[PDB]
Amino acid sequence: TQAIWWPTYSPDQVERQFLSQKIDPSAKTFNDLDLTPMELPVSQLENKEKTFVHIL
Amino acid sequence: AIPFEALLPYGIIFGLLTAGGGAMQVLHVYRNGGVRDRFAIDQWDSQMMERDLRLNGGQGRKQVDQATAPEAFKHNHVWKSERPLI
Amino acid sequence: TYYFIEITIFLAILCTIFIISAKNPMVSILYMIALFVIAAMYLYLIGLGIFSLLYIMIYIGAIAVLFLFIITLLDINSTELSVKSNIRDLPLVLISLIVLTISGLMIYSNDSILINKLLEAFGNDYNTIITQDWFNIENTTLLTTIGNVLLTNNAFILLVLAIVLLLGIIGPISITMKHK
Amino acid sequence: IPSGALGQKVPHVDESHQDLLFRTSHMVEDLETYDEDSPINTSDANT
Amino acid sequence: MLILAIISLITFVSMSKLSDNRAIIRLINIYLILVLVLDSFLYLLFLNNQTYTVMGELLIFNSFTFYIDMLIYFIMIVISSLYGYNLYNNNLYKTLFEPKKELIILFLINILGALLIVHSNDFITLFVAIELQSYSIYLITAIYNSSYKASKASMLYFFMGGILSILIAYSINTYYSVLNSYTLHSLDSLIINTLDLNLILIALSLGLLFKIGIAPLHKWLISIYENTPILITIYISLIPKISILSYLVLSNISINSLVISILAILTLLVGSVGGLLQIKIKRLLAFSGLTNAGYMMLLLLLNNNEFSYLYYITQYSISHLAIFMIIIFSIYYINYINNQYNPIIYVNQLKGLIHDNAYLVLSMAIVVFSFIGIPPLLGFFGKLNILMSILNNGYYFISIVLIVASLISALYYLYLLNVSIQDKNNILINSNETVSSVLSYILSSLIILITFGFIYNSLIIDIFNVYFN
Amino acid sequence: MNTFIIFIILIPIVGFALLAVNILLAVYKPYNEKLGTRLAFNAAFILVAILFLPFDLEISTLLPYVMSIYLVSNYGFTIVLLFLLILIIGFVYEINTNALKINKHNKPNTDSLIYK
Amino acid sequence: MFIGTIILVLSFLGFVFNRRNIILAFICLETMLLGINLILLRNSVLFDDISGSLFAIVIIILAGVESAIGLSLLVSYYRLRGVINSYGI
Amino acid sequence: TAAGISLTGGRNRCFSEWQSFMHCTAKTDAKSRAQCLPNFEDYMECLHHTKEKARLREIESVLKQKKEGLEAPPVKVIPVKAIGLV
Ligand SMILES: CCCCC/C=C/C/C=C/CCCCCCCC(=O)O[C@H](COC(=O)CCCCCCCCCCCCCCC)COP(=O)(O)OCC[N+](C)(C)C
Repeated sequence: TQAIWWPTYSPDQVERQFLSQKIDPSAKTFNDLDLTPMELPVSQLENKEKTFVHIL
Repeated sequence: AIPFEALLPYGIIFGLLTAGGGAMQVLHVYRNGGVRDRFAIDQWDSQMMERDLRLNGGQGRKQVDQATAPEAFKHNHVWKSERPLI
Repeated sequence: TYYFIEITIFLAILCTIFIISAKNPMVSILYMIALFVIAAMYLYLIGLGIFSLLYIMIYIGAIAVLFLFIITLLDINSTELSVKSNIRDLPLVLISLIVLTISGLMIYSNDSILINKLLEAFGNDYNTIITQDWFNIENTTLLTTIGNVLLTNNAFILLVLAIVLLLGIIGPISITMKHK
Repeated sequence: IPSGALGQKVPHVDESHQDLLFRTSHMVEDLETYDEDSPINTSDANT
Repeated sequence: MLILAIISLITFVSMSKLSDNRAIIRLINIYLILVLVLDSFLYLLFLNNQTYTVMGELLIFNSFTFYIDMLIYFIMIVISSLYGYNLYNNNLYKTLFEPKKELIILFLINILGALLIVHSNDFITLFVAIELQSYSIYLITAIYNSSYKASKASMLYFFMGGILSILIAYSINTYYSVLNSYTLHSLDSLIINTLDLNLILIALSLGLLFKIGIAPLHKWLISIYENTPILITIYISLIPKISILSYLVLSNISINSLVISILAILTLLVGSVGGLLQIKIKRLLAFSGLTNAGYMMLLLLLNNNEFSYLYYITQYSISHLAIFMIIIFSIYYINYINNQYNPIIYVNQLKGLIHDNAYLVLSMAIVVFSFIGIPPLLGFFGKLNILMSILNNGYYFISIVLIVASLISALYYLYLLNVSIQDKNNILINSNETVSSVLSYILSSLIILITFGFIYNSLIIDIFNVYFN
Repeated sequence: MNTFIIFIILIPIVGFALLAVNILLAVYKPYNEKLGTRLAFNAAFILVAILFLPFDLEISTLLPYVMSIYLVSNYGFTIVLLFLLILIIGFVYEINTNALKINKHNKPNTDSLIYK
Repeated sequence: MFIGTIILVLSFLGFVFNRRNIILAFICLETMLLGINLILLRNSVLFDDISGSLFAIVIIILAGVESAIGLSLLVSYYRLRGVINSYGI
Repeated sequence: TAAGISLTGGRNRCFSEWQSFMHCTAKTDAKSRAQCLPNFEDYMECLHHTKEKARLREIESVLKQKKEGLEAPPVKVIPVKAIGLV
C-alpha cells in the first residue's frame, strides 16, 4: 500500500510501536516553564406525547 | 437570426442517433445474411423458424425451396427435454 | 446454466433471513424489495415472463413505495436481534420449522402411507418431454387469455373486484379525513 | 358484597379507579379497570 | 339490489353534510324493508329443492341460501334502525350513539361480501368475498378512530385476519394442485374414497373456522369484541359467524372429522368455563357466542343438517340481537357512565333494574332463559333439533359434552338475572323523556318472536318439507 | 447470449467505474464544521399515496382487457364499461368529499363588526 | 413448489416471532402472499391452464388492496399515539 | 368458468381424460360409480404422472447396474447451435 499518493503507513512505524517512552531524567519538563499539561482523559414521554397533535 | 451555435449540440445529438441507427441496421442485416429482422414473432413463427433451420441445413434463414425434402431431414428432428422445475 | 432454479431458491432463503434480522426497519424493507426481484427472476425462469413484470410493476412500484412512504414520516421503535430476547424462541422455532416444512411438503401426495407421502415430493428427477403440435394459429399469449376469462367466464369476479377496489378507495378516505 | 357468578369478590367500579397508580397495571384484560378512553383519562387528548 | 344501494349511496353520501347522516340511514332502513316485502316472492323459484347456478357455475342459489339472505337483510334492518333512530332526545345520547359519515357504506359493502360467501360455488368467489367482508370488518372496527381501544382492536383484527386468510388461500391452491378444479361440485361421492382430500379440506375448514372464534384461537376475538364500541360489536359478532358458518354447513367437507370434533369439544368446554368469573358484560356476552358457535361446529360433522342449522341460526340471531338491545336500554338507569363509546361495561351496573323499568327485566329474563334453553321459548327447540341430529348420527360423547357445556353456561347467563333482580336504594319514579317508539317496538317484536314462536313449529316444518325436499 | 443482457450487466459496470474514479481520485479531508423529534403532517400527504394504489390497481386491470379487445367484442366491452363506471363512482365520491386538499387554517375572519 | 413453500414458511415464522417492530409484520404478510403466488403459478404452468393464473392475478389485486387498507389502519393507530411501540400494538 | 381453458385459450393438457371422466359421470347415478374408477385414475395420473414416474424409476434401477448399458438405437444430444447441422 505505499506505492500511492496518499500518506501510507511507514514500515519503521511498527518498529517504533514496540519501542516505548523512556525519558531522560537529567532534562527539564513542563514545570520548568510554569505550566501543567492537560491530561488525555421512554415511559413518561409516551404520555406527554398523548397530549400533542400528530396528524393535524 | 437562427443561432447556429445553439443548434449545433442538437446537430451532434441528431448525428449520433442517426449514425447509431444506421450502423445498427447494417449490423442486423449482416447478422441475418442480407435480409431484414423479424420484429414480432409468434409461437407459430418461432416453431416455423426452428423447422426451417432444421430443413435448410445449419444456416439461419437460407430458405430452401425444394421439391421433396432430403434424407437426413427425417432423422434430425428434435424434442426438447426440460429439467425437473424444482 | 442448469442449477438456476436451485440458486433462486437458496437466494430467496437467504433474503428472508436478512428480512427478519435487520438493524433499521427500512434495511429490512429493501431486503423485501430484493425478495420481490428474486421472485420475478424465478417467474421468468419457469416460463412466465409476463408475471415478472407484473410483480415489478405492482408489488415493487406500488406496495413497496407505499411501505417506504409510511416508514419515512412515521415513528417506529425497534429493538434489534438480541440473543437474550430470541433464543427463548429457538426450540419452538426449530420444532415448528421442521414440522411446518415437512407438512407443507406433505400435501402433494395421495398415499395411505406417511413417508411415501413425504418422499414423493422429492421424486423429481425426470425430465419432461416437450412436443410441438401445430394446432394454434394466432398470438394468444397468456395476458390475452386472462383478458378473455376475466371478461367472459368470470366477469362477475371482475365486477366484485371493482367493489373491492371501491372499498380500497372509500375506507382509507373515511378513516383519515376528520370531516369539518 | 358484589359477586361474580361463582360467589367471588369482584370490584365495584366507581370513578375512583383511574388514577396514575392504576395506570398500566399488571393484569389480565378481564377484571381490569383503567380504561384508556375516559373523560378523565384523555382530558386534552389532541390539543 | 344491494349493489344499487351502494352505488346510489356513496354518490348521495358524498354530497350530504354530516347533519344528514342519521336521516340517510333512515332512508336505507326503509329501502331494505321494501326489498324484503316487495321481493321475497322469489321463494317460489325454489320448489322441491330446485337449485340454480348463476354466472357460469360461479354462484349457487338454493332455498337454504335464500333463507340466509333473508335473515341477513332482517338483521341489517334492525341494526340500521339502531343507528338511524335516536334513543332519547338528550344532549347525552347525541354524544354517545352517533353515526359516522361512511358507516352505512361499510355496512352495505360488508352485507354484500357476506352474501357472496353463502351464495358461492367456486373457490375464487369464496376468496374475493371473504376478503371483501374482512376489509369491511377492519374498517368498521377502525371507523371510530378517536378511541384507543378500537384502534388497537382494528390493528389486532387486521393481522389475525391476514394470517387466516393466507391459510385459506394456501388450502385453496393446495386443493388446486391435486385436482385441476375449483368446485366442491367436483367431488361427487367417489373421489373422496380414492383420494386423500382429508388434510386439504380440513385445513380449509379450519382456516375458515378460526375467524369465527373457535377455541384454540378465541381470545383475540374476545378482546376485539370487548374493545370495540357497543354499537359496532353487535354487527361484527353476528355477520361473519352466520356467513362463514352458512358456507361451511352448505358445503359438507368435514363430515365425521376427528379434528372438528376435537375442536368442538374444546369449544364447548372453554366457552362454558371461560366466561364464568367475568365481570364485563361484553366479555360475558362474547363467550356466549363462543359456545353457540361450538353448537354449529357440531353440525359441521353432520350430513343433511339444514333444519337444525337454520332454526338455530335465526334463534341465535334474534336472541343475540335482543340481548344487546336490552343493555342498550339499560344505559338510562345506570349511576355511572364512563367511556363515551362503550357506556356500560361492568355487569354489576344493571343491578337495580327491576325497580326501574321492570318490563325491561321481563324482556331480559325471557331472552336469557331462551339462551339457556327453557322449553316454552325458542332456544330450546334449537338445542333440541341440534340434539336430534347429533344422536341420529352417532355422536354420543359429543352429546354429553353438549349437555354439560349448556349446564355450565347457564351459570353466567343467570348471573345477568341475579344482578338485575336485586334491591337498589335510589329508584326512579318520574322521568320526563321517553324511549323511541320505533325502536322499542323492535325489541318487543324480538321478544314476542322468542316467547310465542313455538306456535309456528309445525307450519315451519311443513314449509321446510316442501321447499328443501 | 443476446444483446439484451450485456446491457443489464454493463450499465452497473458504467456506474461502478465512475464512482470508483471519483473515490479513487478526489480528496477526502473532512472535519466537524464541514460535516452536518418528529413533525406533524396534514392528512392529504398520506392520503395521496394511500389512495394512489387503488387507482394503480385499476390501471393494470385494464391491461388484460386491452390485449383481449378483439376476442371479447360487444360483450367484454360492456363488462369493462360497467367496471370503469363502478370505479368512476368511487372517484366522484373522492372529489365530492374534497379529500386531497390541504386547506389553509386562517381566513380573513369574515365575522362582522357589531356594537353594544 | 419448494421456493413458495419455504418463503411462506420462513415468512410465517418471521411474522410469528416478530418482537422488534410492527412493519416487519406487514412485510412478512406480503412475502407470505408472494409464496402463495409462487406455488400457484407453478401449478398453472405444470397443468397447462390459466385458472391458477386467474386466481393469481386476482390475489395480486387483493394483496394490494389489503396493503392500502391496513396501512391506513396503521396511520389511524398512529394518530392518537404519536409513537409505535417496539414490542407491538 | 375456466374449467378446461389453457394458457393459449385452447384446451388444457388433461382435458380429454377429464372429458372422458365427465362422460362417465354423466350417464351414471350413484350406487353405480365404482365402474368409473379407471377414468378417474387416468385423469389423476394425467395430472401428476405418478405411475410413469414409478415405471421410469423401475427401469432406471435396472440400467444403472448394467456394465453393457445400452445396445440400442441411441439418442443424440445437440447444442442449440446445431439442430440442422449436417
Ligand atoms: C311480507 C313478508 C316479507 C318476507 C318476510 C321475511 C322475513 C325474513 C325473516 C327472517 C327471520 C324471522 C323469522 C321468520 C321465519 C320464516 C320461516 C320461513 O318461512 O322459512 C322457511 C322455513 O324456514 C326454516 O326452514 C327454518 C326457519 C326457522 C324459523 C324459527 C323461528 C320461529 C318463530 C319465528 C317465525 C314465526 C313468526 C311468525 C309470526 C306471525 C324457509 O324459507 P321459505 O322459502 O319458505 O320462506 C318463505 C317466506 N316468505 C313467503 C315470507 C318469503
